[PDB]
Amino acid sequence: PKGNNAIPHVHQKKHWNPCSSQKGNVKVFLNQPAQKHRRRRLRLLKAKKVFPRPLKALRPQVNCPTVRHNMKRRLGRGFSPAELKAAGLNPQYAATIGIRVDSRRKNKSEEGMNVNVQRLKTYMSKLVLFPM
Amino acid sequence: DLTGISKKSRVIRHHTYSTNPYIKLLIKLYKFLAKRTSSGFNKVVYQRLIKSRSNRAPISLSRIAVVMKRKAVFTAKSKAAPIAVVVGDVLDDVRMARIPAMRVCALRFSKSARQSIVAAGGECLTFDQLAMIAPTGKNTYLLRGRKSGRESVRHFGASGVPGSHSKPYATNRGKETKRGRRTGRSYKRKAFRHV
Amino acid sequence: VNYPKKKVMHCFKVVQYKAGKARLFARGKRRYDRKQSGYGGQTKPVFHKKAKTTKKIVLKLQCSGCKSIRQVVLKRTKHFELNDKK
Amino acid sequence: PTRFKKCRHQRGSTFCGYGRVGKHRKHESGRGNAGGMHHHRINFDKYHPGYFGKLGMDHYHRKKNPMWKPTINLNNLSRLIAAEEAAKATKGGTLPVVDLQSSGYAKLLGNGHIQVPCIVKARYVSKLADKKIRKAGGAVVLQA
Amino acid sequence: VHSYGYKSGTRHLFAKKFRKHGAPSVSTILTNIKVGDYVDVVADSAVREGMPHKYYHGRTGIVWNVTPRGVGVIINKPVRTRTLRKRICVRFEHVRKSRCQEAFKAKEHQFQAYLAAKKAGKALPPLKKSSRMGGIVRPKNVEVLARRV
Amino acid sequence: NHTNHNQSSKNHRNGIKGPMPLHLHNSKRGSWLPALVNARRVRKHNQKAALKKRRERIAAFAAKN
RNA sequence: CGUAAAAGCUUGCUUGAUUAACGAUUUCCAGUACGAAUCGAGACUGCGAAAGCAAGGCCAGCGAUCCUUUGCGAUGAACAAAUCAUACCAGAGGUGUCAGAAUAAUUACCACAGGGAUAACUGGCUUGUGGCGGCCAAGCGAUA
RNA sequence: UGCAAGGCCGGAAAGAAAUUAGAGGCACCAAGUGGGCCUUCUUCGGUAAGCGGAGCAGGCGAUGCGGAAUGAACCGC
RNA sequence: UCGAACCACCUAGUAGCUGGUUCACAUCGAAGUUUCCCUCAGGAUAGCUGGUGCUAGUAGAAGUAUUGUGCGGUAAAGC
RNA sequence: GUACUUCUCUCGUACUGAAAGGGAGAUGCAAUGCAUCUGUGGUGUGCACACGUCAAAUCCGUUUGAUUUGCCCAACACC
RNA sequence: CAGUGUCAAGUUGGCAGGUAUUUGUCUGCCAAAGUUAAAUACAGAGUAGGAAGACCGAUAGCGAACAAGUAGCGUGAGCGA
Ligand SMILES: [Mg+2]
Ligand SMILES: [Mg+2]
Ligand SMILES: [Mg+2]
Ligand SMILES: [Mg+2]
Ligand SMILES: [Mg+2]
Ligand SMILES: [Mg+2]
Ligand SMILES: [Mg+2]
Ligand SMILES: [Mg+2]
Ligand SMILES: [Mg+2]
Ligand SMILES: [Mg+2]
Ligand SMILES: [Mg+2]
Ligand SMILES: [Mg+2]
Ligand SMILES: [Mg+2]
Ligand SMILES: [Mg+2]
Ligand SMILES: [Mg+2]
Ligand SMILES: [Mg+2]
Ligand SMILES: [Mg+2]
Ligand SMILES: [Mg+2]
Ligand SMILES: [Mg+2]
Ligand SMILES: [Mg+2]
Repeated sequence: PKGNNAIPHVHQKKHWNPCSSQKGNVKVFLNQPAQKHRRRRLRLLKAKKVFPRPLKALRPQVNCPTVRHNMKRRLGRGFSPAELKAAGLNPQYAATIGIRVDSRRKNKSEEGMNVNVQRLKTYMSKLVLFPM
Repeated sequence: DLTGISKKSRVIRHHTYSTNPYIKLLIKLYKFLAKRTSSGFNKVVYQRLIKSRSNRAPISLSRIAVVMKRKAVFTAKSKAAPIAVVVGDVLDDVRMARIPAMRVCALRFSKSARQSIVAAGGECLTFDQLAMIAPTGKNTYLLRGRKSGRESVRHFGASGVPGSHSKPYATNRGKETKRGRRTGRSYKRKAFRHV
Repeated sequence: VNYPKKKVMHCFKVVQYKAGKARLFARGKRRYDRKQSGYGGQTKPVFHKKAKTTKKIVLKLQCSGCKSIRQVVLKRTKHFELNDKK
Repeated sequence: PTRFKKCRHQRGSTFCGYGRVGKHRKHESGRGNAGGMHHHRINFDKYHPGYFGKLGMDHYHRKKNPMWKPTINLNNLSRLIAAEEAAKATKGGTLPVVDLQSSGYAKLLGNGHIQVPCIVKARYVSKLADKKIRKAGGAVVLQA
Repeated sequence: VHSYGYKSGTRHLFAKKFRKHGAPSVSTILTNIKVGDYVDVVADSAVREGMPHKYYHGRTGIVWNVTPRGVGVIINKPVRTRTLRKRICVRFEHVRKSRCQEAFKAKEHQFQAYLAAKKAGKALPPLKKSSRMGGIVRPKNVEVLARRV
Repeated sequence: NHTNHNQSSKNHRNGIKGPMPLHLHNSKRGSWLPALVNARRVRKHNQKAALKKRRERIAAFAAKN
């Protein structure tokens, strides 16, 4: 019988089994080792194509939002118009020399942009940009 | 020959189901000692080895300290420090900052429990190294370590029976506290009943 | 059964609780308005079989001191009057 | 492992352990958790006492981030000061400076007597916690 | 199974005995009970307020509780494969102070007081004599037996 | 079909276990309060005494050893 | 069953037929509800000079989840306010199939799964019915 | 004050209720079973039954062997 | 093929119902009962039973007697 | 496949309340203060204690004190 | 979201801020136009090329190891060795 078992709640009542009648709706990761090799092969092959450029662009520090994460820093996409203006670079010209640009961030605390404005002029120091 | 004596047979666990090759050495060590000695210790420390892994509950250094302080308060005050033997394994205790220089003999130690002993001033032993010091186990304080409060033992029960403060098997902790566990849902599991 | 209009209390006006307003916008009826809406059957059961003919009497001992209505509940009586002991 | 099975162990038993009178059927005691109030009510009322009801008010959009308050006790503070970081807690008379949220542990609960004097910086702190630390050579500091 | 009320099949059980009816004793009101003594839970009628269930009538057991006018008695009840120590709550009149130990209350009272008298005491007064042995018995009336019809 | 047959012999296989003695579950609880509220306060004192009696012991057993 | 200076009768004064912090228990029992009881505690009380008695009329007379509903005095989650809703709490509306689906037929045109767990059938069994017989005949006619 | 009472307690106590003393106590997990039948004793219903419903114990089921020629149940075992 | 055709599909539809379910030996070994169920061809829950045990256990042992000590209203009896 | 991995998450070390929320060391003085280690009693391995006991000899079976480990029962405190 | 009825406003704004309503504030955002790689799904055209396997081993593995969707069946949809 039953008895002193946890009420199951298994949630497998929607034809997920790829039987003879149903096409099945399961995602088995039998290809993730092929894909890890697949991506690192594109990655290492895209890197020698973009060379001498860095494969990854430059991303700023941003604060993870909620009270659970607000003390954890993170790399967000693009900087802002603000850091770029407070570091000289035109956000049209920053977005073409590897710097990633985000016209949506709002620089709510000066604290925030100060870490990133200075983070630009580190890059803008150790970047050659040899002309064409 | 009518008997009735059919169910009086107790399950004693003759051997160990462990496959650890370093405990089958301690077991052959403590069959020799437990058999060809008049030691009460060696008898007892042998059934505790062949015993299973869920039944050899770990004692924290806290438990070892306090009970070795309850021994060392009534001694000759210069006689000796008995050896705290536990046939489970010893775990560190971050609630005990200062630990005495006590000798301990466990099948295992945490990496933080071995350093806490050796930093304290004591030396943690083994059982091939305690068969050299009191093999009969004179001056050894044998210990189990609490196996109640274990989450397995507090699901044991029904939890819907009056006077059953057991925990229902429920992943969702906020699933079953409704009807049957409320005084205003036509009955409340009676928290007390004489048994 | 009879019952007195007045009961003295040391701790008083009797009304014989007869509520039943049956609000709209009650959470179980908003659901119902949503749940039995449109197609499908009468998407809920309904007490069809007969009933307990006699009904239990809630009795609201509203203190003549302003506030804090009490409720006592009597037994199941067919005829209930507050005649108050003629 | 399929050889480690009992219907592979009990070949030739003709029933694989399900009997001759009550034959092993398909779903025969309902299917699923069916009958929790009808015919398995004795199982549910007795191993699942609180199932089958309603309780409390609804919190519609529940977000576990704003309702996030992990807790550490006073006897577990030593879990955040390495012996080296506590080696400076020996010399110079410099109390340890513990900062909870960096290790998790928003709230600081007061359990036991604090082994080592320190100054914790926690978002939240209990009344008895706020008092054991400030009377053990220490100080709670509220952050965020 | 038409009727199984709290007082079923109990005509002769709660019925008072012949020519002894009416109010309970003044002894039964002047009894003295502690937590621990034994009591015969002999439910009498004519009080009809506090009688236990039928089952607990020939039953005796510890008093675990003495309220102002209700004695609480534990009673062993062999339910099916185990006995429950039931905890009944009755009034005092449904209760006797159970003799069931005078068998050795009064035994060891004089048995020790003479074992002491036999071990140390002051002196050893001779006690009850032997019971079963032989003997050259002298008869006092002969007889025979054949029939009586 | 009520039978009661085989039941008395089922109750005596694993035996009709005897009752627990009085020192088991002797919770003087749910009983008459003015007793247990006094058998409570006298337990508190008798515990302050049990703790105190061990305090001299160890301290007598120290100096007198 | 029980009761006789009452538990019945008459009168008096009354609401203890109330809140009960509900604590425990009994019966049903799985020692789970429920229902009804028992022993209590805290008030506040009534009746008594008092001890005491009373938390109905003993013991049958009753009802879960959800919903509705009233009483009773935290939330609606960017903040604030009032409504509105919900929540906790205690009750009521009720499930008589009374541990609680929301319910009419007919099938000989019928179909299926099975069942000798169960009828017609058949094998028995039942020995009283229905029909046959014995001794004894008030006497019939003591018997053709 | 001290009796008595509870929670205690130390000083002290031994037996001049038979037997087995075929070890007590819990705990966990899990089946199968939830159609029984016969029988002894007694006994409710029925004209009766190789009948229906019970109480007790024993059986059969789930079990042979031995013999009542023969028999799930009887007698031995 | 018709009281709803035929083909393919949903579909391996569901079945508390019927049939079957593949080696050996060893160690033990039952139940047809309790309560609840639109329940009475089924379940759930106890009991029975197995395995693993834990534990200081001639004891908190007993289908037994003795001893005291209660209880009862059937047989017989008596109208 | 193997090897490495900060980061994070996950389970849990803390529970509770419907919710706002809150949130468990012990002892002495107190009704918060100060030194700041089993929490109480009970049932309780092992060893050390002395205690004698046909005891080959003297090591162990007997046992009584000590601490009692686990466990259980009772009732403290605290959330 | 749809359908019908209704049908706006204008940055003194509009929508979103998971409980309805009104009154306020605050925060984000700017619908009713449009394009946009990659990471993601798929072995179907194996198209092109393949590589593998604790798989099956001819009653198995695809229905099909072979002149297999063939012979043969069905009025036909289809069935199918
Ligand atoms: Mg614990
Ligand atoms: Mg079955
Ligand atoms: Mg069956
Ligand atoms: Mg801040
Ligand atoms: Mg009266
Ligand atoms: Mg009942
Ligand atoms: Mg009740
Ligand atoms: Mg009544
Ligand atoms: Mg009265
Ligand atoms: Mg036989
Ligand atoms: Mg014959
Ligand atoms: Mg007679
Ligand atoms: Mg002790
Ligand atoms: Mg529209
Ligand atoms: Mg608008
Ligand atoms: Mg808005
Ligand atoms: Mg508005
Ligand atoms: Mg405005
Ligand atoms: Mg657009
Ligand atoms: Mg072939």
